[PDB]
Amino acid sequence: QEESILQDIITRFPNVVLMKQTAQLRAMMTIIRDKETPKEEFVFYADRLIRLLIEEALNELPFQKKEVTTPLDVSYHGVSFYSKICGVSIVRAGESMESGLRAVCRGVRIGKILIQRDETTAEPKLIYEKLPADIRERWVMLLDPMCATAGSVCKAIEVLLRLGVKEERIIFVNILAAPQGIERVFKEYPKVRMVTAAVDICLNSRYYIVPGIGDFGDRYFGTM
Amino acid sequence: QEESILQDIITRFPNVVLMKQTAQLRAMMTIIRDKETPKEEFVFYADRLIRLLIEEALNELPFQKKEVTTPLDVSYHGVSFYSKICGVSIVRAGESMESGLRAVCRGVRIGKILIQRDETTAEPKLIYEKLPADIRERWVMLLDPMCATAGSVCKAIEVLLRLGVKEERIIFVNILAAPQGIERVFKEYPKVRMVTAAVDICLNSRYYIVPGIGDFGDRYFGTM
Amino acid sequence: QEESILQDIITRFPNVVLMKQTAQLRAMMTIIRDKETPKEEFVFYADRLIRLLIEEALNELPFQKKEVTTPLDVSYHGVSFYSKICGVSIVRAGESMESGLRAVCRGVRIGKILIQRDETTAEPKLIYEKLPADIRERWVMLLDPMCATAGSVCKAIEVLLRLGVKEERIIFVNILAAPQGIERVFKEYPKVRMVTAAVDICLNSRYYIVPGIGDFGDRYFGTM
Amino acid sequence: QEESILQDIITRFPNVVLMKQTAQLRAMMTIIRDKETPKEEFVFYADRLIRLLIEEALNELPFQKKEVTTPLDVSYHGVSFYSKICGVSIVRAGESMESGLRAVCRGVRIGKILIQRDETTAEPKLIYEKLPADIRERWVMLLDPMCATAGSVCKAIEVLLRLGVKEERIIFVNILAAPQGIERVFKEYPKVRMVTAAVDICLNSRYYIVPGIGDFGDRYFGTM
Ligand SMILES: O=c1cc[nH]c(=O)[nH]1
Ligand SMILES: O=c1cc[nH]c(=O)[nH]1
Ligand SMILES: O=c1cc[nH]c(=O)[nH]1
Ligand SMILES: O=c1cc[nH]c(=O)[nH]1
Repeated sequence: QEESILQDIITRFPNVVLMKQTAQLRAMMTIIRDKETPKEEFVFYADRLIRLLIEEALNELPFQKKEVTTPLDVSYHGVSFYSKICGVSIVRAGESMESGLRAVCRGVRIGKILIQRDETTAEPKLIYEKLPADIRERWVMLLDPMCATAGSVCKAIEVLLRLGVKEERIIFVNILAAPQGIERVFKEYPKVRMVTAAVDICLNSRYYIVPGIGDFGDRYFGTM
Repeated sequence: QEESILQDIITRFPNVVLMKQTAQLRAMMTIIRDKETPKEEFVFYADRLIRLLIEEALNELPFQKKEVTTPLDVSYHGVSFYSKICGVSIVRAGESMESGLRAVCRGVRIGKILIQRDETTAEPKLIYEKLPADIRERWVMLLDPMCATAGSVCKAIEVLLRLGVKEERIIFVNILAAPQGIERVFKEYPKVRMVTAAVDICLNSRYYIVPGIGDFGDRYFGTM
Repeated sequence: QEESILQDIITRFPNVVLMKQTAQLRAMMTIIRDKETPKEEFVFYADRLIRLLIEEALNELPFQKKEVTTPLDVSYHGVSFYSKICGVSIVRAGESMESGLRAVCRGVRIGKILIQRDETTAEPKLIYEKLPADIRERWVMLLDPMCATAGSVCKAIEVLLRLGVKEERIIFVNILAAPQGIERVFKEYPKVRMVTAAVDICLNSRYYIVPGIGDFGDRYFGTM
Repeated sequence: QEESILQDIITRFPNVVLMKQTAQLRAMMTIIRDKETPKEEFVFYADRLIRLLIEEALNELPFQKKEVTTPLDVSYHGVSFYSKICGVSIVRAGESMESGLRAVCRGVRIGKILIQRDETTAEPKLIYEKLPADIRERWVMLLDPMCATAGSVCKAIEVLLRLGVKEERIIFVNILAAPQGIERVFKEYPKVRMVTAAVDICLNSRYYIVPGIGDFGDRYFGTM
């Protein structure tokens, strides 16, 4: 049951960051998981959560000590964040998250990766990709709301790596995850970071997280 | 010069609707076309322009007529749009306009179509598509910022039609066009509606619109 | 009656610009005028309309001509707005419009003016005001969704003029007017410009425009 | 020293909730604090912060327990919120927060109150107010970014109280407070909750918090 879970993975996996389980967060989660929630509502709530999620994830970056001088002509000591970053959406669901990134980071560069599992073989292949030219030089915020089998995010990381990105500079921004998924990611790429809002029980006979949220891209974009 | 072309198209193509050429619109247009514009300014201004464009476009739908009684307790005669719609973006460039549609139309279903020209052969092939199941019964707001040779959009309409959408129900939303694209669209699919913001002079050697904007998707997403 | 009324204003006051009467514009108005409209919807649509209305009025500002060079190394000739502006809202209903204004012109300075119709008489009286320092030198986007008697706005212009604002530099943005309010404004301040989206028939003994919208401020902020 | 002050506030007033001092939060405050920051920049960050702050405050509301069933047919146990709420802004600075509140609570009723400290002396006097009439029955998101002497928020509290709002039903949303201010709020109305994002060191002869931000109202509204 729930509490065990978070305890184990939080314990076993030091690079995942779970968002504070506030009442609001649960409240939001409650609406988005409800199979009865109408489309307009699902996207309103998803977007909100998502913004919180990114603000959370943003803390994962390197920063500057910075001293400022206030209007009172007095000194203040802050921080300044300096890394070159960019967002990389996993098509199609991760796209739903680009909006929020763009909301807090205006004009961020946005890479895209469409990955698909063979209809027969089940193997995940890189179908299409469009990424910044110097991505090898920046911190990447990988976006995909779901991590069931870790099948998809793993292929994505793989390709980013072949492009020259450092494993430690990738920030996997997820909304919901299964333990399996979390383990695989760390198994293959222990140096990445993962921020998430929820970890569920397990995967369905069908490979669907449970109790879960269903097909996210479907409920978000309205193609269900 | 331009007024001619404008005239010619306005005359020869009854289904196109060029938008109001205001000094505001041109001012936006000048910012977005400038090679010197920074990604942030570029996205802000395109976003704004896009909003205006979607507003224009939505006027292309069928609407009822409606009497309402006001707080002053006197009836009022207005209209109501009663059709079932959805937006269909042409990946990737058409994606920048999804935000705008969602902004005026909360929770409108978003279909996606990825068309790509064979790298040897030059032709359009449908690569990926994820659309609404009842699309055959809806009004399609097709999104694609640019219309140079009309290759993409044309392949996009074909697929839509094989699914069952009514040709006269497709509303091709565009920012910038080149006369021949318009021409081609219309030779092949005469019953579609097209709303756009600018019509440019000619295409270039590279099939780039001129004086144009450059590569829209690259400038909007930052994979410059 | 409407047309005849619209045209007459139009022919009668060269300085008033009347928003384009699109079916969408009417759809929007019908929902906001409907007595039966829920508060969340009313704000949604009101905001929707405000954005278009604001975009319209911005066309009344001055501009230079600018030729830029496209990414395709070819010149484009557009224009640019060089102009120090600011919005001034009339508390409290006009505050519902500053959002729209801040949405299109980032960090635009905003002044506020609170006027109160005296209880004995009803002579408008200035309760409070906080405006830019250098306002004498700016174009003013004066904000007030309703213009019944024009008592509030005329008083507002009065003070603006007292501070040094040039009359011809005031752009009065509004959503709904009564012919009677229009006449007073231009009779008193012939040199200002006024952009509206609708003109209604009469005013009541309670000074409510009819068929009208009811109390805007209460409807928008939810204080019925 | 901050810690000290911070922890000491924390240990002393069971009822205040400080926002988690993330590096992000400090980066934001750093920008908005620098005298050197530009108008549009100040507003962008101030707004970004405010939204986080509001999400924080919303967790002070009461919630039910709720169970729904997932699209996969397995139940989930969430927690519904369900109370009549509303925001009340202290003009003019607090109105800078209504947007934030309106962003997450669609069409939330907004009340406004404007208070002036009488020159001569210094007792704030109520200048104007417009509130829901349903208010004695609601939870109130009282908004005011700076809390120096606390003279204003206490006066607002005083009128809300007079109107019949239950003291323990008032959530005071703040950005920067001064201990002295916090102290007066609790000595006068201890049953209230206060959510802030920062606690500075001292108030000065002209009553400005230090290191502080300067005048919030005019920096955000640009009337400085
Ligand atoms: O539960 C899951 C797993 C993968 N993708 C989804 O949308 N849902
Ligand atoms: O000019 C053109 C042609 C195709 N795609 C673009 O973005 N621009
Ligand atoms: O009808 C009217 C007239 C003035 N002000 C309003 O809010 N409504
Ligand atoms: O520092 C201060 C104190 C009060 N009000 C402000 O705007 N700033």
